[PDB]
Amino acid sequence: HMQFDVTIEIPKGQRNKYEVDHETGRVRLDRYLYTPMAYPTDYGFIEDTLGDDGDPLDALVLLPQPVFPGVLVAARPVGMFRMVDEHGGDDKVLCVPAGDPRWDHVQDIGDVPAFELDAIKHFFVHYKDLEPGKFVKAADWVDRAEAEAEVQRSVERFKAGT
Amino acid sequence: HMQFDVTIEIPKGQRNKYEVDHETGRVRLDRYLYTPMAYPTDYGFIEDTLGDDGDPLDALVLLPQPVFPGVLVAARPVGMFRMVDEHGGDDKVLCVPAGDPRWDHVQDIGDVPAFELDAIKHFFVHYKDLEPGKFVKAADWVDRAEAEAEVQRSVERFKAGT
Amino acid sequence: HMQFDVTIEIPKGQRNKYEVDHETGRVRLDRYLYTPMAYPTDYGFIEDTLGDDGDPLDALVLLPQPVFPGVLVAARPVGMFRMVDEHGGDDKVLCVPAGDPRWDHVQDIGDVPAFELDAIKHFFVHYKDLEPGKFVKAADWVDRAEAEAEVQRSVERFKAGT
Amino acid sequence: HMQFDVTIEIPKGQRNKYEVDHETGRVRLDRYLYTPMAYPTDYGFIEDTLGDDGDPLDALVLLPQPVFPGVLVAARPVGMFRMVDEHGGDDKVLCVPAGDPRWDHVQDIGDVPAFELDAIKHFFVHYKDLEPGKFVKAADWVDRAEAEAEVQRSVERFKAGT
Amino acid sequence: HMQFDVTIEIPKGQRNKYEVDHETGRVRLDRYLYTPMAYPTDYGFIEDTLGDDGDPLDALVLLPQPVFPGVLVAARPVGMFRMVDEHGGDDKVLCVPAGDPRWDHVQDIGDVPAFELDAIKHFFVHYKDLEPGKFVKAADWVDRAEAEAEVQRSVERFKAGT
Amino acid sequence: HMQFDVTIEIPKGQRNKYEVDHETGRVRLDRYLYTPMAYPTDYGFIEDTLGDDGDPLDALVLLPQPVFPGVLVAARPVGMFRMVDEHGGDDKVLCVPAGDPRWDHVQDIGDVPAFELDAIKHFFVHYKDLEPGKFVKAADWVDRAEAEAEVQRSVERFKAGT
Ligand SMILES: [K+]
Ligand SMILES: [K+]
Ligand SMILES: [K+]
Ligand SMILES: [K+]
Ligand SMILES: [K+]
Ligand SMILES: [K+]
Ligand SMILES: [K+]
Ligand SMILES: [K+]
Ligand SMILES: [K+]
Ligand SMILES: [K+]
Ligand SMILES: [K+]
Ligand SMILES: [K+]
Repeated sequence: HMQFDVTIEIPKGQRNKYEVDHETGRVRLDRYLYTPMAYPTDYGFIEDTLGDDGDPLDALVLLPQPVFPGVLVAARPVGMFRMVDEHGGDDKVLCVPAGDPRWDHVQDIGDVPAFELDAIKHFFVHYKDLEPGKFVKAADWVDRAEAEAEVQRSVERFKAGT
Repeated sequence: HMQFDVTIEIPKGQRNKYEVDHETGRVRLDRYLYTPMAYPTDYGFIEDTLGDDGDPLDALVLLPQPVFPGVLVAARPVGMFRMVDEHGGDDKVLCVPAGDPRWDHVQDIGDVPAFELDAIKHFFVHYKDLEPGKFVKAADWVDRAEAEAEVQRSVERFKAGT
Repeated sequence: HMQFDVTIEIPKGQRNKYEVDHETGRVRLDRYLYTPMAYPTDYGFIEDTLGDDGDPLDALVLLPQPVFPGVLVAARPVGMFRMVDEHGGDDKVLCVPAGDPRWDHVQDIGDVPAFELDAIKHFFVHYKDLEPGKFVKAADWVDRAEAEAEVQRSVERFKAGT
Repeated sequence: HMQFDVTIEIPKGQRNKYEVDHETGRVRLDRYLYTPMAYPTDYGFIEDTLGDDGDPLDALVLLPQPVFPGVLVAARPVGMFRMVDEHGGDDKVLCVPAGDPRWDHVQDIGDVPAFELDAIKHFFVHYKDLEPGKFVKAADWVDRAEAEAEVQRSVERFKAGT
Repeated sequence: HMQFDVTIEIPKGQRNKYEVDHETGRVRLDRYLYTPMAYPTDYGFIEDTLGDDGDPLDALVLLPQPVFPGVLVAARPVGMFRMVDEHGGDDKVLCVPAGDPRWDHVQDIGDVPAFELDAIKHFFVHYKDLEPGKFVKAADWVDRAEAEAEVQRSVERFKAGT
Repeated sequence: HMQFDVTIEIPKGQRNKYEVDHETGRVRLDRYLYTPMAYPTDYGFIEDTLGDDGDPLDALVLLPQPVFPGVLVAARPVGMFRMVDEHGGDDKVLCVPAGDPRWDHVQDIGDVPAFELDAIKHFFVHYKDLEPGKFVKAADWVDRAEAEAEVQRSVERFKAGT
C-alpha cells in the first residue's frame, strides 16, 4: 500500500557523491569519495519528506539496472537502515520499484539476502573512514513497519512546513 | 525547411524506459523493459506539440553518438512510423539533426536503409511481448510529407491549448 | 556436485555476437545482430565438452556483474533451455557461479524467476527474426537433472575424441 | 579565497558538444564534433558570470572522475587559457575542486603539468579544424591572478545586469 | 571477392594505444596518446600479411559498434589511406565487414562520406603532434583496387617468409 | 633503470576479481567481491617473476586511463605495499609506466600523494572484510629500493625454476 517517489542522486557503482540541492533541484558534486568504495545500490531521497535535520529522508532502491542522477522512481519500502553519523541520525529507507511484479517477492527486510544487506552496511560503515571527523555508528536493519512509520512522520513534517 | 526541438528521453541501447513528466520536466523511470531488447535509436518527443491523447508527439532521432535523458536536439523529420498500441495511435516521427550537413543525404524515408527501419519496427512490435495486455499493431513507415503534416497538426493543437 | 568451466563469449547486454574459434581460442565477431536485442545473460560454452555438431555445449551464466569475452567462470548447472535452430538442436545449459554462497538458493530451474526465464526464451526466439533462413523453435526449459545428463554425454564425447 | 560554482556541460572524453541554454537551463546537443577529438577536461561555465558577449565565462575543471552534463561543482581558479575564435575572445578559466585537500598542491598555473596544459591547448586549437569558417587563435596560458581578475569583472557584469 | 581477417587492436573512441605483439599475440599498452584525440574507427592489422617493415599491414574497419582489443573481424577492403610517418610508409587499408549485407552499398572509396574520411585523415595527421620527433605526412586516400594490390603483395611477403 | 612487464588482471574501478591462470594464460573470474569496493588502481602481476608461494609478484600500476584484463604494460617500480593475508605475505609492487615522461616526477614512494596511498591501503585492508576466514594485516608502504630488491629476488627465483 505505501509508495512514494524517490529521486536517485547516485547510481549504483559510483565513487562520485552527487547530491540534489533541495532549494533549486540542481545536481551537485559534493565530493569524490576518499575511500576505494562505490555506492552499493542506487541512492537518493524521498520527495515530499522532511527529516528533523531539514533535509528529505534518504532512500536506497534495489534495481535491475541503475538510473542517472536526478531520475525519479516510484518505490515502496521494505525496511530501513538505521544509522548515525557525525551529525546524528541519518537513516535510509530501503525500497524496491512500486507496481513492478518482478519485485513482489520482496515485501519485508527478511526477503533481502544477507549478503546484500551486509554489503550495504559495510559501505556506510566504511566510506568515510579516510575523512577526518566523519564517521558512521549505531547501524542496523529494521523492518518495513518501522520504515513506514519513519516515512509517515517525515511526510507529516513536510506538510506542516507548507 | 521544417525543424523542431526533440527532447530525448531514452538513448539508443537502453533497456531502462525513461519518460519526461510533461507537467514538471522531471525524468522518471517508467519501467525496466520485460523483454531483452534495447531502444534502437535515441527516442523522445517533440517540444511544443500535443497529440490527441494529450501528450507530445513522439520522435526517433538518428545520431552518430547517443545523448543523455533530457537533452534537447534540433531536428528535422524524414518520415514517420505509424503504429497503434493498447491505447490507440502512438506514431513516431523519424528525424535527423537539423543544420548538420553530415545528414544532408537523408531527406526522406527512402534514404534510410531498410535494415535500420526494419530493426526499429521490430523493436516496437516486440518490446511489450511479455507485458500482459500491452501490444503494438498496424505498424508501417510513411514519408516525410506525411510526417510533417502530423507535426503541423500537433503544433496547432499545442497552440490552441495555450 | 557437478561443476565445470564456462568460457563467456558474450557479456549480458551485447548486440555484438562474439564467438570463440575452437581451433585457436581467438575471439571473433560473428556479426552485429540484426534485431534490436541484447544477450539477456552472459553467454558462452562449457570447456572440454563436445556436442553432436562438433562444437562445445552452450551455456548461460547468471551473474551479478558481466565479464569480458574470453573469461572463464567456474559454474554449476541449474537447468537447460532446449531449442532447435536452422541447424537442429542448440541447447543451452543455465548456470550459476560454483563455490559462491550467494547463489546457494538457486539449485534447480524452479529457483529462477519466470520473468528471467521468459526473457531468455524471448531472446532466442526472436533475435534472428530479421535474418533470412534462420530461426529458433521447439524451445522450453528443463531441470537440472536433465541438464547434467546433457553435460555428461558431452564430456564423454569430448574424451572419446582425444 | 576565490571560489564559485561551475556547471559542467561536457564531461572529459566527449565528442558530443553539449551546451546549457542560459535562458532555460536545459541541456542541448550543439553538435557532434567534426574532428576525432574529445574534451580534455570537464568543461562548462561559471554560474552568475557574464562575459562581454552576453554568455557566462567558460571554465575547465580538473577532476579525478568526470561528472554528467548539468552538474554543479564548487571550484577555484588556478589559471586561464586565453584564446580567440571566429567570434572574438573566448577564454577559459582553469579550475580545481574547492574545499578538497587533494588539490591543495595546485594553486597556480605552474602547478599543472605542461603535458596537460599542452593537451588542453591542442584540443582548442584543432577541434574546429574541419568546420568551415571556424577557428581558434591567439591562445596561451596565464596565471591565477589574471584569471581571478577576469572572473571578478564577469561577476560585476552579471550583477549590473540584474 | 577479396576478404581477410583483421585483428582489431584499438576500438573506436580510444585514447589508449594498444598493440598486439606479433611474436606472442599478447595485447600491450604502447602508450596513452599525448593529444586529446581518439581513434576514429576500430584499428588494427590484417592477419597473415607482412609489410616491408616486418609488421603486418594496418587496417581500419567501419562498424556499427566497436569490438574489444584482440578481436578478429572478417573484412573486405574498400580503399586505403596512404601516409608516411617518422619511419616511412605506414598505410592503412580501409575495410567493412565481409559477408554482411548492411555494408553492400560500400564497395569503393567514393562510397564513404567525405566527413568520415576527412576525420580519419585528421586523426593520423595530428595524433602525434605533441610527441617529439614523430609525425605523419604525405597522406591521402586511394581506391579499392590500389588497396587490394597492397594487400596482395603483403600476403605474398608473408607466404615467402614461411 | 629497472623495468619489467606487468600483466594487468583487474582494471581500476572493478568489483569483479579477475585472475590470470599462470599455467594457461587464460583470464578467469575468481569472484565478485563481497564488499562494496573497487580496485583503486590497475592491478596484476609482474611477468617472469616467482614469489615464494609459487605465483608471480603482484603489481599496482598508476595510469591516466585503465586497460583491459590481460594487457601488458611496461612499468617501473616506485615503492611497494607490504602486507600479509590469510596465506602469509602478499606484497604489491607499486609502478608507473616505463618510458613515459609524464611520470618522470614519480621516482619513489614519497612522490605519490598520501591520499592515493591511503586509499590503496584501505582497499586491501577492507575488501575481504565480509569473506569468512580471509583478512589482510601488517600492511605498510616501503620505498623503491626495497621494491627493487623484492623484484630482483623474484626474477632470480623465476630463472632458477627454468
Ligand atoms: K538525511
Ligand atoms: K573518518
Ligand atoms: K505519444
Ligand atoms: K503483451
Ligand atoms: K552449440
Ligand atoms: K528469420
Ligand atoms: K564564452
Ligand atoms: K576550420
Ligand atoms: K604498419
Ligand atoms: K610531433
Ligand atoms: K602474490
Ligand atoms: K573477513
